[PDB]
Amino acid sequence: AVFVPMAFFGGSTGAIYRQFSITIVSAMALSVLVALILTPALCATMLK
Amino acid sequence: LKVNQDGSRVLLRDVAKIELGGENYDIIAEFNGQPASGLGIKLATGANALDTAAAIRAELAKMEPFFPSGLKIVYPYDTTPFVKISIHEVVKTLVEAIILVFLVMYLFLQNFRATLIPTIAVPVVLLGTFAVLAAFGFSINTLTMFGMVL
Amino acid sequence: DTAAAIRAELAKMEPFFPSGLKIVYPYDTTPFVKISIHEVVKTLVEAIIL
Amino acid sequence: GMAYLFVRLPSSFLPDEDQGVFMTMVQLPAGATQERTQKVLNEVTHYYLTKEKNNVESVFAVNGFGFAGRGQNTGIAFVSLKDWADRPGEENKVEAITMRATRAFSQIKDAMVFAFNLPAIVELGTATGFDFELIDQAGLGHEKLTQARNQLLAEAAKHPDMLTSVRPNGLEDTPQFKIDIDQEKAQALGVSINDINTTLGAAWGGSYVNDFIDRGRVKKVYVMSEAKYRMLPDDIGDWYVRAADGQMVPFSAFSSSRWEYGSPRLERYNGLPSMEILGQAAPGKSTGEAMELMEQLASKLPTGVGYDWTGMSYQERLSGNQAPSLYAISLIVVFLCLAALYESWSIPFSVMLVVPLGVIGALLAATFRGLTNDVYFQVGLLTTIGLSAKNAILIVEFAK
Amino acid sequence: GAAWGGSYVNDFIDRGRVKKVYVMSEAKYRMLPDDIGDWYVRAADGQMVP
Amino acid sequence: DIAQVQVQAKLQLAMPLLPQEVQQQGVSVEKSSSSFLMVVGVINTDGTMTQEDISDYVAANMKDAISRTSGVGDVQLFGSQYAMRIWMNPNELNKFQLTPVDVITAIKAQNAQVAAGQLGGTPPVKGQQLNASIIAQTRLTSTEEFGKIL
Amino acid sequence: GADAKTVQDTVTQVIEQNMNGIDNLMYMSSNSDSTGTVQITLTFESGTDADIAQVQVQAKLQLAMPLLPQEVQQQGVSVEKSSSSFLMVVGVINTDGTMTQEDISDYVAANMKDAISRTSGVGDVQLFGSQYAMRIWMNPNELNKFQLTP
Ligand SMILES: CCOc1ccc2ccccc2c1C(=O)N[C@@H]1C(=O)N2[C@@H]1SC(C)(C)[C@@H]2C(=O)[O-]
Ligand SMILES: CCOc1ccc2ccccc2c1C(=O)N[C@@H]1C(=O)N2[C@@H]1SC(C)(C)[C@@H]2C(=O)[O-]
Repeated sequence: AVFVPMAFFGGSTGAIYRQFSITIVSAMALSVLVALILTPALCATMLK
Repeated sequence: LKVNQDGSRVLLRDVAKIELGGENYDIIAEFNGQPASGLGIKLATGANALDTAAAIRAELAKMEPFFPSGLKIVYPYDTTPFVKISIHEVVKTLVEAIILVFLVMYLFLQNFRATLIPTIAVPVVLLGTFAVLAAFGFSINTLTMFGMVL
Repeated sequence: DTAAAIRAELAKMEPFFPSGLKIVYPYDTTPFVKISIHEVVKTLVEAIIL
Repeated sequence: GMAYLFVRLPSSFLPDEDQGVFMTMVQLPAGATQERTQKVLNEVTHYYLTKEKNNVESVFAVNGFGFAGRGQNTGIAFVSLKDWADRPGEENKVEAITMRATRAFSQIKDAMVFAFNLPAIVELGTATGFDFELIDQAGLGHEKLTQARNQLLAEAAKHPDMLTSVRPNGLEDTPQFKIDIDQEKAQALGVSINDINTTLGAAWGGSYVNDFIDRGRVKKVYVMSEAKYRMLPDDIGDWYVRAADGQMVPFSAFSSSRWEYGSPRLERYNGLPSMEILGQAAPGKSTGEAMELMEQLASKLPTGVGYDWTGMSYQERLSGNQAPSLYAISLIVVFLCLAALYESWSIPFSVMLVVPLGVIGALLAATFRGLTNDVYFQVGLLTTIGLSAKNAILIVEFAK
Repeated sequence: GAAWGGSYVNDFIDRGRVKKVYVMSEAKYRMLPDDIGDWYVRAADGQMVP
Repeated sequence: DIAQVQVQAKLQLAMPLLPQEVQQQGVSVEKSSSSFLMVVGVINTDGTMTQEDISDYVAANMKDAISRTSGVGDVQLFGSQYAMRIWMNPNELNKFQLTPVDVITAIKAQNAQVAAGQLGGTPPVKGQQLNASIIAQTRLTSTEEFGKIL
Repeated sequence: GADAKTVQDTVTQVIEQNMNGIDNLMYMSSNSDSTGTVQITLTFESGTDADIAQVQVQAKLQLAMPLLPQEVQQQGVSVEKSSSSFLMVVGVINTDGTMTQEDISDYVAANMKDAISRTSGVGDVQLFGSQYAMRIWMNPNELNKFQLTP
C-alpha cells in the first residue's frame, strides 16, 4: 500500500516510479512466501 | 553530345571533368585527424537496446574477412560497456550485502546454522523476482536491478 | 472524449479571430450524455430514498 | 525540522552520471564555409589529444553536422573516454573534463563551441528548465514573427526578477542571393523558361539524372559543375543558355543581381509558422514559477501572436503534482490494512507517525551532502516507511 | 475539360498557407448548349477554329 | 487500425493506372461512422463578411487542427478553402488568338518555385569565406500579381 | 539545391495539411533547412504502439506525394522510428594500403550499411560520408565553345 499506489505513474516518467515498486513488491510477497513457507521448515528441521 | 560540321566529335569528357566521387560532400569525418567514415546507428523507439547492439556485431563480424588491405574497425562512442558495468557493480554489491549480513548474524548468534537460514532466504526471493518480471513484461533495466539492492 | 478535445483546439483559436467572427452550436451530441448521467444517478438516489 | 529540510531541498529528476562517453558541438556565424569550421574542429580535437592524453582514448570529429540540424557552419566530435580504472580522481571525471574544456573554447576561440554532459534519460527532464514556443496564429509573415520573438527575449532579460536565461534555438538569420529573372526580356531573345530553370538548378544546386551500375551495386549519377565556376556572384554570367535562333545568350542579359535577408531554418508547429525559444528556470525559482511568469509576457505581445508549450515538457511532473497524489493514497490504504489484522482506532495511528521519524534522517543525509530530491531519493523514502512500519508493527503485535 | 469542368494547375501561396489554383471560365459562357461554339481552338496554321 | 492499412496498401498498387488529374486530387482512406456529432457553425455579426470569406478562415486555421486532434475520422468542410480563381473569357481569347492551353502554360512557368543552388557549394574550393543560399523564382502571392502574368 | 523557403511550402506545407485522420496525437513539429532537407516529428501519446503509429503516418504522406516536386519524389522519402541519440557508432579507417575519406565512405555504404539498418530492428542509419556516384563537373567555358547547355 506504500509502494503500489506510488507505482501509478503519469507521463514520460512512466517506468520510473512504476518499476520502483512492482519490482520490489513481488519481492515482498516472495519474502512473505519465504517466511510462511520454507523459513518455518528450516528452523524446526535443523537449529540447535 | 554533338557532331560539329567538319566531322569532329564533342564528347562528355571534352566539355567536363569526370571522376567517381561521393554524392554528398557536405560532411567528412576525422578519427584522430585521420581520413574516416562511419555508421551512427540510432535506436528504433522501443527496441531492446543491447540486443540490437549485439546483432550489430553479428553482421559486422561476417564483413571483416572480405576487407581490402588496410581496412580496420575501431570503436568510439559505445553504449555496450556501460550496461556490463551496471551488472558487474550491482551483482557485486549483491554479494557484498550477503557477506556483511553474514557477520551480523554471527555476532548476535554464535551458531553457524543460525547464520545460514537468512543466507538462503534472500537469494531465493531474488530469483523469484526475475520470474515475476518476465511473466508480466519488464526486463533487467538499470532501475529494476537497483530495486534488487534496495 | 473526442468532443471534449474538439473544444480544446477551438478554445485556443477563439482569441485570434477578426471582428465579428463568433462560434455557435447547433446539432450537438454532448448534452445528451450529460442528461443520461443526471437522470440515472438521480434515479439511483430516488431508489435509495424509496 | 522535517518540513524545513524538504522545501529548501531542491528538486531534480535523475543524476547526470559518468558514462565513459561524452561529446561537444560547434557553431560558426552567418555564412561560414566548410574550411572555416574545419579550423574550429581541429583546435577542439587538440585539447582532447595533446592536453588530455590520460583521460581521452579517441575522438571522432565531423564537419558540418551538429545535433541542432545541418549546414556548413555546424559540427560535432564524439569523445570516447578511457576506462574507469585509468581515471582515478574527480578531476578525470566527465563533470571536471567538460568544465575546463568549455573554458578553453571560450578563451582562445572566436566562435560558439561548447560541451555537454551525457544525461542518459532523454532530452527532456532537465529539472529547473522549460521549452517554450511562439506561434503565429493570424496571417502574419516571417518578418513579423521575428520582431515578436525579439520582444519576448528582451522583456524576459529587462525586468528579472529572481532572474533567468533565454536564447533562441537557431534562427541566426543570414543573407540569401536572389536572382530576379525578367520574363518579358527572356522571351524576346527566344529562350525557354524551362531551359533557364534547369541551367541554374543543375549547375549550382545539382540534379538527379539517372541510375547507373558500379561494381555490381546500383548507385546514382549527379551533374553539377567544377567548383571554381560557382563560388561568387560574378560567376552567374559565365553560363550561356541556348536560344531558338542558334546563338548563345549570357545570364547577365535577362537576370538581375541583388542580395536579400532570409532564414536558414524555418520551423513550424502544428500547421502554422513558429520559432522555438530555449530558456531555463532561475537558480532560485523552479519550473512552475518560471513558466507562468513567461506566459504573461506572451500575452503582452502584438496581435496575431499566441503560444504553445513545445515540446517535451510535459503533462504532469513527479515531485510536483504527482507526488502529493501518490503519497496521499499511500496513507489511505496503509490505515485500512492496519485494521483488517488489528481491529481498533489507535493501532493504525501509532504506525502512522513513525513516518516522520525515518524521513527527518533521510532528508538530513541528502541536504547535508551534495545530493537532491530526485528519483532514487524519493523511493528511498518509501522503503523507510516500510521499515518504520515493519519495526513498529513488531512493537505493536507482540505488545497486543 | 479546363473551361467547363475546371482544371488543377499549380500550387500558390496566400497569406502564409499554401492553397490551390483553378482555371475555368466566367459563368455566362458555359450555361447552355449554344455556348460550345464560342470557344476557338488554335491550329498549327496560325488561325482560329470554332 | 490494421484494417485501414491493408485497404490503403493495395490502393497504392492501382494508383499508377489512374488519371493524372485524380492522383494530384485528394485520395483518402479514413475510418467512417455514417453520422455527425459535433457540428460547429461559424457566423459573423459586427464586421460583416460573406459565405466564402468565413469558409476560408475555417479551412485555414481550425480545420487542420480539428481533424488531427483526438482521433477524428474525417472532417467535412461546409464551404471551401480559398484559391486563386480565374474566369477565362472566350471572346477575349479569340481577340489575341489564344486558348486555355496557353493560359495553363503561363501559370506552370511564372507561378513556380525553382530549386537553385548556393554560393560556395557542397564541394567548394579551399579558402572560401562566404556561403549563402540562392533564391530564384517565387510563387505569386496576391491577386494583383496573377493579373500581370505575360 | 532548394533553399529554406522553397522547401517550406513545396514539400513541408503540403504534407502538413495531409497529416490528419491519425489515431492518437499530442502535437507535430517541423524543420526546413537551406541545404534542402525537411524533417517533421509527429509525437504520439506515451508508448503508443510504434508499429501501427508508423503505418498511419506513412498512409497519408502517400496521398500528398503526387502534389510534390518530381525532384523530391525520386529522392529519399522516409518514415522511420526515432530516438534522438546514438548508441553504437562504428568508425572505419585505413592503416596500410592508404585511401581517402571518400573511398572508405563508399565501401561502408556498399557492403555494411544495408546489412546494419536491416538487422535487429534499427530505426535509421546515418552515413558519415557518402556512397559513390558517377560525378560530373560541367565546365561553362567549354559548353560555349561547342554551343551547348546543361
Ligand atoms: C547546446 C546548448 O547551447 C546553448 C544553451 C543555452 C544557452 C543559454 C544562453 C546563451 C547561449 C546558450 C547556448 C549557446 O550558446 N548555443 C548556441 C546557438 O547558436 N546554438 C547553440 S546550441 C544550438 C546547437 C541549439 C544552436 C546552433 O548552433 O544552431
Ligand atoms: C493496470 C496495469 O497496467 C500496466 C501494468 C504494467 C505495464 C508494463 C508495461 C507497459 C504497460 C503496463 C500497464 C498499462 O496497461 N499501462 C499502459 C498502457 O496502455 N500503456 C502504458 S505504458 C505505455 C506508455 C507503454 C502504454 C501507452 O500509454 O500506450
